Amino acid sequence: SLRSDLINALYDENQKYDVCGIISAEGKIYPLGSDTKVLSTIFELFSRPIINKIAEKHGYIVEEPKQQNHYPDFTLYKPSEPNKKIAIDIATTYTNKENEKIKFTLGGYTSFIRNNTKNIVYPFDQYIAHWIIGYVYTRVKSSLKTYNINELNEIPKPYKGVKVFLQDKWVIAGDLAGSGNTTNIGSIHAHYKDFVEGKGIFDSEDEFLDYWRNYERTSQLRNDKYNNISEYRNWIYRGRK
Amino acid sequence: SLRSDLINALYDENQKYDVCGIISAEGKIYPLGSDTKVLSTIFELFSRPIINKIAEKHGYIVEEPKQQNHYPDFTLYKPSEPNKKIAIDIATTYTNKIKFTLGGYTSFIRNNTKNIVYPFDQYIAHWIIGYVYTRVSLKTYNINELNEIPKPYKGVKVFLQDKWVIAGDLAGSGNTTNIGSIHAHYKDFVEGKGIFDSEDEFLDYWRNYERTSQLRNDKYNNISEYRNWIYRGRK
DNA sequence: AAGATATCTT
DNA sequence: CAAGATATCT
Ligand SMILES: [Mn+2]
Ligand SMILES: [Mn+2]
Ligand SMILES: [Mn+2]
Ligand SMILES: [Mn+2]
Ligand SMILES: [Mn+2]
Ligand SMILES: [Mn+2]
Repeated sequence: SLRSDLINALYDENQKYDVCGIISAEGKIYPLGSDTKVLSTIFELFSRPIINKIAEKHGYIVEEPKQQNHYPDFTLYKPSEPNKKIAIDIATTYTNKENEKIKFTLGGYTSFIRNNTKNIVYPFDQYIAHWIIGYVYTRVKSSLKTYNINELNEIPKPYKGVKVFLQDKWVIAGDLAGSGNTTNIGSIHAHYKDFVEGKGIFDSEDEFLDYWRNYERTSQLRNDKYNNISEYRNWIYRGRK
Repeated sequence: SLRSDLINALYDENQKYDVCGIISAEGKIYPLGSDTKVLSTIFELFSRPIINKIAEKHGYIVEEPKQQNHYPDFTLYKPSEPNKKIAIDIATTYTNKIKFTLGGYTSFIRNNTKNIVYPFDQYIAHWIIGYVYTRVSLKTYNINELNEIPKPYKGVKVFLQDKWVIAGDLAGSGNTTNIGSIHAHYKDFVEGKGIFDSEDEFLDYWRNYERTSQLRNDKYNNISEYRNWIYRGRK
């Protein structure tokens, strides 16, 4: 499938290459900084041609948002089925020590999830799948000078334990918010193999959704409705009260 | 000065070089995506070597934060007087007049040590390196094809200016409460034709700006109403 | 104006 | 954790 091949290929590409800098037309290279955003940006640019290569080997077109603040990074679809779109987002986190537990921010829970068309490239109901390509690395100077193409193997790299997975968003979604004032779904908090294997907390994609479409924006209010999965099934069990 | 040399070095670098992709140690290059999370990341790293070089030429230690949501990008300071620190932040925006976002108005400026590398009272200057550009491929390239790689921008312009001089009176962001710069012409930022009469005024004004339009309306919404408020005894 | 896009600190 | 920081756009 498109899926087994995308992960095999991102997987393979990660094993074979190491981004070490950004380069200019003239050939001068500038090392990578350490802070998180440099790396999310980079893993994302890293994924892009791979995603496109596999997509067209299977015949799907790939459309990135033509506008900012719009989900998802990549919209895949066969013209044959415009209502079977596939959303692919990139999510990244770090580790201070290899193989420790991790969590990601999975996107807003108050735009397209509640409003079919807010901040999303196509209406929400035209997608049948929402995948997350997740990157995990261990955060790790000669990083402040520039280099030339002949010194590529000695440029210091801001990280080292890079791992990559591809999994359905509802599947690794957790029950606590991933951020506050920017209202993001939080993923589970767990080791890398738990993301690869699907050991999430929802029973289904409808439960993930119903949960996030009714979770209050603050602890205040979550006091009265529900604040985690157990309470939320108690509230459902009672009649949504 | 440290200032005029950094300014001249950044103009020069900007002029001579065009960032066009990220490169791997095996020699494979990935082109640049379009959204902004990308350009700000790239200009910031593009700025790194120049800042550490001009700083060293002047006797300053350069320092970045460990914790990632901590201002400023660069803290410059001579070892001998750790108490006169210089803050350098990078801010970017696109052109099709421009406005930038300039950082929070509720963290360190109101409470001396929040989200900041060194207590706010230890910095005696806050500079903004501003990058503006005009907003214009899914395969990979090799070192020989550098000039074939599409660039998501055209015509970058860089300026260096004190954060207070270019600060405006309208929030530059809502839920992330950012100070907004003036909304003007690039020349204006270079020439420093701001609206505050002093940095004392810019800081008192953002230290006391309210979060929502509602509350702001009972206090002030712009520099005019703020100068009225001062006249009423801050009430 | 307010709240989206990503993820980290406290 | 929950809340609010990092940048900057609609
Ligand atoms: Mn994207
Ligand atoms: Mn994304
Ligand atoms: Mn829209
Ligand atoms: Mn930085
Ligand atoms: Mn900054
Ligand atoms: Mn701190």
